[PDB]
Amino acid sequence: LQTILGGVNKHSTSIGKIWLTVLFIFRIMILVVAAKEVWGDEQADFVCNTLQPGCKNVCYDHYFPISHIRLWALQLIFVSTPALLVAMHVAYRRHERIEGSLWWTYTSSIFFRVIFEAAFMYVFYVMYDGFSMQRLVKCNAWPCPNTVDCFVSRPTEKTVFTVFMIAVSGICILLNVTELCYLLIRYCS
Amino acid sequence: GTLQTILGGVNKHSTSIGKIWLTVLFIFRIMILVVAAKEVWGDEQADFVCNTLQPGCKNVCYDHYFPISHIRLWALQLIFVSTPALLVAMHVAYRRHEVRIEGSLWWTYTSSIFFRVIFEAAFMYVFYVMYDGFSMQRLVKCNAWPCPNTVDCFVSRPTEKTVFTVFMIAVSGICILLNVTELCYLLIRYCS
Amino acid sequence: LQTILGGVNKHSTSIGKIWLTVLFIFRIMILVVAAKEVWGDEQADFVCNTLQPGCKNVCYDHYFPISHIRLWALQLIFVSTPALLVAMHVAYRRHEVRIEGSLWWTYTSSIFFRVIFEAAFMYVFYVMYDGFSMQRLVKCNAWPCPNTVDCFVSRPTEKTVFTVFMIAVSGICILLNVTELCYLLIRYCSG
Amino acid sequence: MDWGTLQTILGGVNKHSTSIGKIWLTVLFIFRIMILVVAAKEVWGDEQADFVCNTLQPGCKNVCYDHYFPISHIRLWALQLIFVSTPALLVAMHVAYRRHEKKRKFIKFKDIEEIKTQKVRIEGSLWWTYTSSIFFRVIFEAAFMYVFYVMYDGFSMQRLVKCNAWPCPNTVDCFVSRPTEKTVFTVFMIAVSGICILLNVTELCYLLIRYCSGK
Amino acid sequence: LQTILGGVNKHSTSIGKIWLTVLFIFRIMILVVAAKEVWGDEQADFVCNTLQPGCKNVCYDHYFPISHIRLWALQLIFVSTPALLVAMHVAYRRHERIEGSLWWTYTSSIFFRVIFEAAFMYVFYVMYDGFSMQRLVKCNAWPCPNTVDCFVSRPTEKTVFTVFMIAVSGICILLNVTELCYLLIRYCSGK
Amino acid sequence: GTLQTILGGVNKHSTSIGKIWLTVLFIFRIMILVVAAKEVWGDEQADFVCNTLQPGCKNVCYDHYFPISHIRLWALQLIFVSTPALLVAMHVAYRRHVRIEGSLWWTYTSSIFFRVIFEAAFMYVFYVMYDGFSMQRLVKCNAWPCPNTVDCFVSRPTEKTVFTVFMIAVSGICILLNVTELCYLLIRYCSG
Repeated sequence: LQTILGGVNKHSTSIGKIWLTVLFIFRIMILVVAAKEVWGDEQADFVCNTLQPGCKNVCYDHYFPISHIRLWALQLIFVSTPALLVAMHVAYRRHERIEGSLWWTYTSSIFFRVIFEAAFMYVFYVMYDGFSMQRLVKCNAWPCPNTVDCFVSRPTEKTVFTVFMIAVSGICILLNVTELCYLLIRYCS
Repeated sequence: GTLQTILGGVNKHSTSIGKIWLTVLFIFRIMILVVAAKEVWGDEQADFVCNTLQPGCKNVCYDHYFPISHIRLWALQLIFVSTPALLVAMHVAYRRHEVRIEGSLWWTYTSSIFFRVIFEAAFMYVFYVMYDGFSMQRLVKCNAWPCPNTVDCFVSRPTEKTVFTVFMIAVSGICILLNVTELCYLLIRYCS
Repeated sequence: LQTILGGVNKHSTSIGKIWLTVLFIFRIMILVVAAKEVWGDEQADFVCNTLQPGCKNVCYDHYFPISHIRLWALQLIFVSTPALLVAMHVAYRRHEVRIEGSLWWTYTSSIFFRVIFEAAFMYVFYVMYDGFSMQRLVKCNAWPCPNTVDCFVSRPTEKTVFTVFMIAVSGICILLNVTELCYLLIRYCSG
Repeated sequence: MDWGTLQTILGGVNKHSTSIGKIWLTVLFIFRIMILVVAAKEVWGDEQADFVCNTLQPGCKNVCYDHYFPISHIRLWALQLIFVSTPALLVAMHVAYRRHEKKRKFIKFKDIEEIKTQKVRIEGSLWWTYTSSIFFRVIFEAAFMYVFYVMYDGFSMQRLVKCNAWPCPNTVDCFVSRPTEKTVFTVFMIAVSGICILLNVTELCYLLIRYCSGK
Repeated sequence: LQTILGGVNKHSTSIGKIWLTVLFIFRIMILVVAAKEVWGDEQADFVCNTLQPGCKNVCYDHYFPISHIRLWALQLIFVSTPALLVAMHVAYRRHERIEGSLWWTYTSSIFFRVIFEAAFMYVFYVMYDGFSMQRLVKCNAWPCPNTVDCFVSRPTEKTVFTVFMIAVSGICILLNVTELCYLLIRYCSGK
Repeated sequence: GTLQTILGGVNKHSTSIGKIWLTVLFIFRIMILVVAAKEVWGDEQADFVCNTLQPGCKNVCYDHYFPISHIRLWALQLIFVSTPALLVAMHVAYRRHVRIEGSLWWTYTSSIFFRVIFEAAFMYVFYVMYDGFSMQRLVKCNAWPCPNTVDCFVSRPTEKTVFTVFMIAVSGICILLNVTELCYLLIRYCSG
C-alpha cells in the first residue's frame, strides 16, 4: 500500500498533496474502519409492520436501490481512477512542473474528477431525497396490502456519516476547482 | 506487498493498449467484485422468501432460478480471462533459458488475445441465456417438486444486483472491444 | 506466497510449469475464491420434512461423511507434498532443470506418487457420492428418524458445477503427469 | 492491515518526532489503537442484536436504540483517532522533507546524518507547523471528550433506559447489552485521552519557553 | 513481526530470553488461536430459566462485568509496556547490561511488571471468586423475579484455559522476582 | 511473508531427519488444522441437539461430553511440541553472543526427549477423555438439570472421526521419527 501511495505522492502539485490526504485518510478510512460496520445490518434489522410474506423484501428494495456504502465505494473508485491513469501514462512517456503533452492530460484528469464528484453527489440527493435518513418509511408496493409501516436500522448514525461524506466530498470539489484556476490563469496569462 | 509484485510484472511486459486493458481488469472488474459486489450477494439464500408452508420448497426454488451465483460466475470469468495473460509470461521466461511482438512471440500473443475474446463472449452469452436478461425480478414463480402448484418467491436486493450486473456486463464489453483493436493492430502489420 | 511459487517454478521441467499453472490458478484459487463459500451453509440450510429431534443431524452426517471442499483440501495438500519434498531432498543432496544420478529416482517417484494420490481421491469422490451429480432430495431412514424421511440439499446445482470442474481439472493433471512418465521411460529404454 | 506496513508507518513517524513525541506515539498506538482493535470492538459487537425491550410493538426497538445511541462509542473513538493522528502524520513528513533537502543540498553527508539521527530540532518553518499540529490535536481531543459527555450524560452506561418515542406506546423499558464492560472501557479511553492532552500541553510548554523566554 | 521480536530478543538479559518465550509463545499464542474462540458465544449461549424480558441481560452483566479474554488482553498490554518503556530510555541514551540510569530503569521496569502481574491476578480472583467456572449461577437482580437459574456456556473449557493463564502468569512472577534478586546482589549486596 | 522467514530459519538449522519432521508438522499438523479441521468444529455447540424441554440441559450436557474441543486440544499440542524446537534456536543465538557436539548435544537430546513426552501425553489425554478415537452420533445424559436421561446428538460425527484418526496417525509418525533420532544419537555416543 505504501508503494502505491508513494508513486502518486511523488507526482503532484502543492494542492495535489492536500487532495491526496483528504482522499486517503478521510474518504477511505472512515468508510473502511467506521462506516462499513454501520451498514452491516441494514436489511437484517429492517422491520415492517405486516404479516404479508415478501412485503419486507420489496419495501427495502424500493427505498434502498443501492446501499450508501456501495455508492461511496463506487464513487471512490471512479474519482481515484484518473489519478492512476496519469501515473500509467506518465511512465509510458518516461520509458519511451506540468507542461507539454502532460499539461492536457493533467488538466483533463482534474476536469473528470470534478464531473464524477458532482455526478455522484447529485445521485445521492435525488435517490434518497436529501441527506437525512428517516426512522419510518411508508411503502405500498406489491404484494404489501395498502400501505405498510417499515422502520430503518440506525437512521441517526447513518445520517451522521452521510453528512461527513458529503461535506468532505464538497471540499474535494473546491480543491480541484482551485487547482483548475492555477492552470487556466497561468496558461492564459 | 504481494499484490504490487504480481501487478508490476504484468504491467511492465505489456503493449500500449494492453496497459489500458490491464487497468480495466483490476480497478473495475476485480475491485467492484471484491469491495462492493460480494457483500451484496451475501444474503442471496438467507433472505430468499417463499410464500408457502411446504418443507423443502424454498431450497428447490432457489436452486432452480439460481443454478450458479452471479458473483461466482464473475469469479470464474476473471480467472479464465486472466489465465492467457499469465501463461504468456511463464512461457516467455521459459524461452529465456532456451514490448515488441516479433518471432515466436507473435503466435502466442495473438492466440492469447484470441482466447480472451472467446472467454469473454462465452461468459457474456452464459449470463444472458441463464438469467434470461440482465435485469433481476422481484418475484419468481416456481412450480418444481415438492412445491404445491405454483408458489411465489421473492428475491433479495434485486435492484442492487441489477445495477452491478449492468456495470460488470458493460465493462466486460469494453474489454472485448479493446482486445479487438489490439488484434486489428497486429493484423495491419502482417497484412501490409 | 510469491517466493514459494517462484522457488518451485524455477526448479521444474517444461511440463512442470504447465502443471504448476493448473494446480494453482484453477484448483487452489477457485477452491478459495468461489468453492469454499458455496459450501458455507451445507448443514445450516439442510431441511428435513420431519418433527423428530436429532433426525436432521444423523441424516446429513450419513449422506455427507466429509464435505467436498474438505476432500479437495486434502487432495491439494497430498498432491503438492511430493513436489515440495523432492525440492528439499534435491537441495539436501546437492549441497552435501534436468535429471541426473539420484535425482532421476526422486523425480520419477514423486510423479508416480502424485498419480496414485490423484486417482485414489477421485475414486473416493465417485464411490462415496455415487457419482458427480448432487441430488436435490435424499431419502434417509437412519435412527432416530421414523420410517423414511425426505431431506433437501442446499445449492445442489452449483455444487454439481464445481464438482464437475474440479474432477475435470484434476483429470487433466493425471494426463499431464503420465506424459512425463512416457517422456522419461522412453529415454531410459533408448539409452 | 499488513504488519510489515504497520512497521513502515510507525517507524517513519518514530524517527521524525521529538523526545516527548515518541512517548505520545507509544500511548496513542499501544493504548488507544490496540485496545480499540483487539478488546473494545468485540464488546460492542451485539449492541443492537442483544438490545431487548419489553414490548410487542413492531419497530419500537429500532427507534429506541437509535434514540439512546445516535452513534456508537467505538465509531466515535475511531473518528477521534483518525482526527488526532492526522496532524502528526503531516508534521512527520514535513520533517522528512526538510531532512531530505538538506542532505540533497549538500550533495548538490556524514555530518548531516549525524545531527539528524541525534535529535529532532524545531526551528524555522517547522516551528509554525509543529506548534499548529499540537494545537489542533488538543482541540480535537477536547471536542470529542465534550461530545462524549454531552451525548451520553456521563461515562457510566445504564442497565435500563426508558423510551417513549413513537411508535412505542406510553413508556417502554429497554435493557442494554454489557453495560458494565462498556463503562469500564469508556473510562479507560477517557482517562488515556486526558493523558494525551497533558503530554501535548507539556510539549507546548517546551516550545513556548524556547521562544518567549528566549527573546 | 520477526523484527519486532528480534529487537527485544537482542536487548534482553539471559533470563529475559526465557521471559520473552513465556510471554509470546504461551500468553499471546493461547489467547489468539485457542482462547478467543472459546469465549465467542459467552452471551449468545447464556441460558436463563425465566420468562422475564431483560432478565438475561442484567444477570449476565452482573456475573461477567468484563470477559476473561478482555481482562487477559489488558494484562498482556500492560505487562509488555515496561519492557518497551526501558527500550525508549535506552535509545534516548544512544542518541547522546546495567550502568547509571539504566540500572535505575531496568530494575524499575521489572518492579512494575511484578505489580501489574499480581494486580491482575488479584483482580481475577476477587471478581470471579476463584479460578473455576460454575455451570449454574443464581441471579436475583431486577427485573428478575425472586431468584432465577442461569447456565454458563462451556464452563469446563474456560476453567482449563483460566488455569493455564494463571499458572503461566505465576511463572512469570517467579522469573521476574528471581532476576530482580540477581540485580540486587550485584549492586546493593556488593557494597 | 513472515511465515517463510520463520520456516527458513528453522530449516537452515536442522538435521537430515529433523527436516522430515518439520515437513510433517507444517504440511499436515498445522495446514490441515487451519484450513480444513478448524471450520469442521465451527458449529459444534450450535448444532448440538438434545431431545428435551428442560432449560439449561443442553448447556450442561455439551460441557460434560466435550470438556475441551478437539481443535483446542490439538492447538495446545502444536504449541507445546513446537516450543522446544524454537527454544533451541533462541538458546543457540544467546550462546553465539548441522553437527551435534559440545554442550549443544545435551540441549538437542533434551529437546527431542521433551517432544516425545509431549506427543505421548497429549495422545494419552485424547484417548482417555473421549474413550476412543471414534465420535458417537448419540450421547446419553443424566447430569443436572436434565431429567432422568436425555438423548443428545452430535454434529458431524463422521467428519470429526476422519480428522481425529488423521491427526492421531500423523502424531504417531512424529513419535517414531523422534525415537529414531534418539537411536541415531545414542548409537553415535554409547557405542562410539
